[PDB]
Amino acid sequence: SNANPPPPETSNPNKPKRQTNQLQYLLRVVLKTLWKHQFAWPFQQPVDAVKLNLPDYYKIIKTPMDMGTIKKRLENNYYWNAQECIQDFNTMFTNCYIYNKPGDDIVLMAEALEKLFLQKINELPTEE
Ligand SMILES: Cc1sc2c(c1Cc1ccccc1)COCc1nnc(C)n1-2
Repeated sequence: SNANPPPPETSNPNKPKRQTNQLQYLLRVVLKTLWKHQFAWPFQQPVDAVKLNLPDYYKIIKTPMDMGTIKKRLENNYYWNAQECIQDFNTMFTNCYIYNKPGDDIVLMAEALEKLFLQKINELPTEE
């Protein structure tokens, strides 16, 4: 839809790429575990503001992010470091908290994914 923005970048041949043990941990452990969570489905693809009748969404959220985009960035090696990927997850959670009312169902769902995310990120291995 023309009323939805293009998705966040997932392919850019000019951007340097690098595989790190931390990035492998983010795909194998963090993304894998969050993706199967009962509350993951609203976060598995960009917010479709047209379909969901949220016409102001992209007037408020200027740095959209979702796990579908993160999954593509991890599987198609878009990142140089783990911090870029962790920032994407944090952007996804923050966008949800900014747009929605505290205590809304979608906020409780993002909070459950973030609690699981924090448990996994505290165990982030050191580089090798
Ligand atoms: C499919 C989506 S994606 C989404 C929402 C829905 C519908 C919905 C409603 C209640 C419970 C679960 C899902 C609803 O809140 C707006 C919003 N802000 N960030 C996100 C992600 N969303």
